[PDB]
Amino acid sequence: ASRGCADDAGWNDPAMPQKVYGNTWYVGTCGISALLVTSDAGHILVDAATPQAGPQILANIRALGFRPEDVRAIVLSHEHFDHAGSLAELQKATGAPVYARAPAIDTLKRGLPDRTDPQFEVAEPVAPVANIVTLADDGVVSVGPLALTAVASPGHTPGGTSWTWRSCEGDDCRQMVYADSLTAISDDVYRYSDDAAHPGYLAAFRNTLARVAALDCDILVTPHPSASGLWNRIGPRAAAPLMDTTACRRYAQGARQRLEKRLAEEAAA
Amino acid sequence: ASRGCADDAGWNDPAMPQKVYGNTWYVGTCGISALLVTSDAGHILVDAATPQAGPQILANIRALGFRPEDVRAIVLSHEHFDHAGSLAELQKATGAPVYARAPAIDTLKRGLPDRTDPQFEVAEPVAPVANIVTLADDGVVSVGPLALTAVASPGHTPGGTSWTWRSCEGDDCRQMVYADSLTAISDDVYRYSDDAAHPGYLAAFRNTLARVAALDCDILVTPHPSASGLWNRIGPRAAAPLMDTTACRRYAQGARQRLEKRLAEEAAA
Ligand SMILES: [Zn+2]
Ligand SMILES: [Zn+2]
Ligand SMILES: [Zn+2]
Ligand SMILES: [Zn+2]
Ligand SMILES: [Zn+2]
Ligand SMILES: [Zn+2]
Repeated sequence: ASRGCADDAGWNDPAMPQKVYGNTWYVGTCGISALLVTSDAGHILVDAATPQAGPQILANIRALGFRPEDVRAIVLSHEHFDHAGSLAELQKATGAPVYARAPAIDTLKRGLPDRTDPQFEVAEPVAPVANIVTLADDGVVSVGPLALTAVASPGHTPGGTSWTWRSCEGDDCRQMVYADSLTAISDDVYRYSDDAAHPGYLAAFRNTLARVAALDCDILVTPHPSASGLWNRIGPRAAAPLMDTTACRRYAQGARQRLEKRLAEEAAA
Repeated sequence: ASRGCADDAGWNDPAMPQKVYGNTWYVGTCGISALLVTSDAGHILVDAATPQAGPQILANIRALGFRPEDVRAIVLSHEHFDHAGSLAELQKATGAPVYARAPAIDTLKRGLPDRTDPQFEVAEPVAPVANIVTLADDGVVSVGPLALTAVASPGHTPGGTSWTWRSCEGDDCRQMVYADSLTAISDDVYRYSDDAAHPGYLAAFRNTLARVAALDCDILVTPHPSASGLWNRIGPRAAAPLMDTTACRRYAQGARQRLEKRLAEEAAA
């Protein structure tokens, strides 16, 4: 029997790919999520993990008996190197356009963010993405019978996006939520509380927390799987249920408390 | 132990009032639904059953320890005498406005429908409603923390409306759906297939079936409780689960099949 993943697992430590629910499959690493949403008309790939994880994600798609060339759309949580890192490599293997919101596009085109990113100074360089479709803030990415809806989730980054869709096992159909990172982390310089440096940014982070808290949410997954206890719910170490309709609420409420603690830290220093 | 209700129960046969889920309570009869949605800021009453059921609904509210005078809004599924029959009586006891969609207002004001109602010729007279608020087709009725959303559901009548809201037991919160009647029943004269007599009516009935099928639906209740198997899910005869996320879909699909059978009957006669 396999050991499964730790919650402190390296971003590049391999994970056994596997079904999450229905036609939603996990194809990331122990430390970083990536999902494959499948149909007989083509698939949607969710995220690209790190710049080092591209070959793992492709091997994982194949391990499940799907072909990367059948992916017709790639979507992104947020424009940090640990989620966007292998996008260009994945676009080459799949031929699929990458969908992102307007505030993420320059970063995806440069392969590096600008000062609007809380983590600007600690960014790692990644390959520019050649073909990006700018998606509206509640736009829908459609491939055959698949429909993934964007939920704008700025705060951890300007371009952050959560995603929601329905997956079914027979007639038991569940609202999947891939909620973006909500951690109020930064480089050594950035101050969430300095509104004059980025007017409205922190308010929009608060708005994001409220929006994510309100989603219809049967099964939550997050870009860092440990942020939603993923490995306590699927795989060899699972001991809590996969489905928990309170998960988005609790995720957002925990992130609010942590955001407020970040504000207190900034006040003190 | 009480016997509970039959599925063929008389519209006026009394039912023991009881909790459905959380702050949603059943206060109707064995044959006809009525619901009370409660808060410490006031309540919302859903439906009025028959012209004979008013005293039962008031006694049932009191049986649960709520005061009719604390109801701040009354909402309606549809303008037939078996659901709207005690509205005026209930408005007097509660002081609450009644909310209905535009196509139901004349009927509520007359106490009788016109030929737009498939069942026009078999209507029974009821008391006119004095104070009606015309509600927009996706409007929300708000009382304190309560929020009931209207889902326009024409077909069985022009004014038909389904209702949805959230009820919680602790942190386990469920999307309640009071889906309107979807039966393609009529008096002896009406023909759903005679579009020239009512242009677009049947198409809108089909649109309603699709809309109801698509609702997020954890617990379904219907104006005739047997149409959703209510008494197989709550009360003394319960043997199936209260929560079934497939219920709206199955309800609407069964109604589509029955609508199509009505069309075949009309073709044959
Ligand atoms: Zn990040
Ligand atoms: Zn990350
Ligand atoms: Zn749900
Ligand atoms: Zn009716
Ligand atoms: Zn009826
Ligand atoms: Zn649901």
